[PDB]
Amino acid sequence: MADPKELQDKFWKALKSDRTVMLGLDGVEDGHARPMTAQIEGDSGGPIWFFTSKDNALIAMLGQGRRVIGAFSSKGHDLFASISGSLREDTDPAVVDRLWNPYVAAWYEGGKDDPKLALLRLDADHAQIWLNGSSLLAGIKVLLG
Amino acid sequence: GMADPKELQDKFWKALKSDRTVMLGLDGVEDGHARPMTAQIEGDSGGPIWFFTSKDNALIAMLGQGRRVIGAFSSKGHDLFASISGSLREDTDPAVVDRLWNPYVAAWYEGGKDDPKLALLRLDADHAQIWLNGSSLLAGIKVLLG
Amino acid sequence: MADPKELQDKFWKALKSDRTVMLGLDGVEDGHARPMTAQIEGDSGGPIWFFTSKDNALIAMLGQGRRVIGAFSSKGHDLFASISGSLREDTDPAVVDRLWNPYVAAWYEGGKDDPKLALLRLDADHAQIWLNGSSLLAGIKVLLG
Amino acid sequence: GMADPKELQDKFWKALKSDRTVMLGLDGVEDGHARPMTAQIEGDSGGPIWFFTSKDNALIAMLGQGRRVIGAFSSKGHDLFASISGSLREDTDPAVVDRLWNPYVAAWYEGGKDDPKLALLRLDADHAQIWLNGSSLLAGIKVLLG
Amino acid sequence: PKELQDKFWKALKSDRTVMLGARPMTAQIEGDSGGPIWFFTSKDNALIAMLGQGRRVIGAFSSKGHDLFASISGSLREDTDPAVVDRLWNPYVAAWYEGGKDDPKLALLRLDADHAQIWLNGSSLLAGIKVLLG
Amino acid sequence: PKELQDKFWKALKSDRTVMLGARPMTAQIEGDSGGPIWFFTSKDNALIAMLGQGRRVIGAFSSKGHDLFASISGSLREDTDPAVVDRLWNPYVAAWYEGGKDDPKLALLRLDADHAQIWLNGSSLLAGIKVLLG
Repeated sequence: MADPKELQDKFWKALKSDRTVMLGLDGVEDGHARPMTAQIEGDSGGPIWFFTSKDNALIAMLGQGRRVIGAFSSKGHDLFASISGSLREDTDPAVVDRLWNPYVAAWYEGGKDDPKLALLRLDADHAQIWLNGSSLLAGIKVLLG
Repeated sequence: GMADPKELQDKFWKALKSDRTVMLGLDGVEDGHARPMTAQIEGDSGGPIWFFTSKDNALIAMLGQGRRVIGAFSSKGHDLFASISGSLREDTDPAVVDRLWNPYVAAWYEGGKDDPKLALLRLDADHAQIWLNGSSLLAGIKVLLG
Repeated sequence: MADPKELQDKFWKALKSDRTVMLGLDGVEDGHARPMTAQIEGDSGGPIWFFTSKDNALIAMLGQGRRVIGAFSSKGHDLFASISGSLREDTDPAVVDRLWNPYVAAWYEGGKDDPKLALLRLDADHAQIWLNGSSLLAGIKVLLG
Repeated sequence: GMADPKELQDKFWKALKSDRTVMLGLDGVEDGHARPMTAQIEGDSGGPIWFFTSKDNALIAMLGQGRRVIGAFSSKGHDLFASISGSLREDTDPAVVDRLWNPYVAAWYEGGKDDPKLALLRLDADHAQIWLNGSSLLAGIKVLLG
Repeated sequence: PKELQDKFWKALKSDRTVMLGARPMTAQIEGDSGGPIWFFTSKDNALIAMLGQGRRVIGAFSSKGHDLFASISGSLREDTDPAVVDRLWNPYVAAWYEGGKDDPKLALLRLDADHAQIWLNGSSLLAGIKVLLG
Repeated sequence: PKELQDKFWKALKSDRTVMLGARPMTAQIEGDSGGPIWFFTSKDNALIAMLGQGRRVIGAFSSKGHDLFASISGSLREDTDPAVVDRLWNPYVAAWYEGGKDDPKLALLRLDADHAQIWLNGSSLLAGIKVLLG
């Protein structure tokens, strides 16, 4: 039997390189799935973190946690994933500190202590994963003019 | 220019037509039945957005006259992301089946167009939110070489 | 019925944009299929032309014509094609003149009148074409750690 | 550096493993039976290069102890082209079938590994000629703007 | 000639980054072809104090696929004209300024380019190297 | 700092084109990291007569995906040393010269770079725009 560790490994690798997850919240933003850049600590396992601003629309609507579905595809479209879990704000200075880098620093005027800095977390309990391979159709012979 | 609705709509339809995969979920529900499906359109722009599927797809029995859905789309290179809002229903119109028929779709059905286990869904698209993936130049770092 | 005009059109479009054909000659160069940049006049129909140098190894071996098989793929691998026909030299000044452009000019010191300039032609009678689409495997649900 | 055999061999195996499609033809013949097949290798480098196929593939009945073949390969982006010379034969070794088995291959066979219409070809690769697709800068053209 | 120049504007319009001198900046042009080339920046940028009336600049541009390289020569000056700022404004430009169009840290530079040298860069198959495979 | 500089050499080693000034040229470096940066050209190139002992040059480099931009400052001079030409030689370099290593129209320039400023360019999601679809 093929154990599911291999799929979960392909998913985490893909998420760490490609990053974008389209986050849809039921009853907020018309359910529109907005793309945000995921950051994870290490190579595998959540939580999935998203750097944002305090004036982001979702922040007022999350409360203690709002259930979400994340639409993920690898760049190149070899893997699609539906990620389910809960989204909430968790602007934890220690987490910010650990995830901080020059790319994240670009998005803030004041750096780590920028009052407009907010961090969202996705606690993903499960995901559905579809591999997308190529398939060659049958060869058709044609006279060339 | 690049941010106007006409250029964005044009890029969207161009990417959708060549890349096709839309992650479709039923709006306003517990289990959205989110899954990736292959978009097809007649022509180069404009809906409806059609999806070939099996009669036993979880979504089908929930649709009726049409249910509101969100379709999460990304181009293959990740240069464009689109969230598509619209109404989804089954419209297995033989004439539409004929026009949209191609060898790729042919491959999925052993029984062909007469396959009893065939369904064609139409997404009558209302609007889309479109996000282009741009770039951010970081602060320069002067370094010595050798 | 799907008429074969559509396939032949996809092939010619792909050949005109992507250009590279891997040309294998039986009994010459160990049968190695060498990539060369194809040029065609107009959007469709052969002959398929290849700019080269007079000191190219194949030139001495072609004679009046040597049968070839061209391996072609679109950039992105959505179409594969096996092209059969005959390859020969045909350094026709009038053809050179018609196919000439700044990209071809880059490859020659003396331009059109460079004595080292040679042109090969492939008279393709037929091709076998395989479309290569994507296929989504069945979704697998996984608990995320 | 980039033109040395080790770097070129490394790029080849990397491209072959991710892109897979090789156009295989029988060397020294009238009808080469050229067709695109999916290369698989165990590990990240080194042959044999394995190809899953149907027992009714035209090549199979011609192979015997092995026949010399040429495999025309290109990376997906067209940055590398490789012409692979080697010997091709059938080696439907159950143990190899097991190791190379994956859901993509699984998809092609309704009967699975026990499918009577299953064959596994091995290309024992001897050498390859590798052509990188570089670039040529044209002569500059000074122009007025406005 | 005209086809070549069009190729340059199309690339500049989609890829935008020009190395002006010495730093990369994001170009914007109104319409498909022709200048002036506009650069949104901040008042605290080094070049502003150095430009004055308008100084001579050299720009290094390449397309994203490296299929075109261009050397742009022109006159660079500040032209923070509210009229142009309104026309050029969009949600993307708006994202760089906390204070919108009236953000006191906003500045706009216009580059009036006179000449350019454009080197196209075609793909080219390199020499075939034979390698024993293991 | 060290990681950033390595990223620049890797990009330069794979993408090669540097806009030195004003024209694009193909860089070559021996090993993974560090200079000198070598440029194969011809004796009839304009810069050769202008370099003499070695002149100060500014180079504009960008990675092929535009994920890194670099401003390179250094000393450029001719150094057509047969010893280096032999080490740097390969079938690709050989393709530019009808006369091989002894081609009288061959020249080699070395750029001794002292400093560089490197701007990384990350991808960034732009503002979402709502559009009615037809």
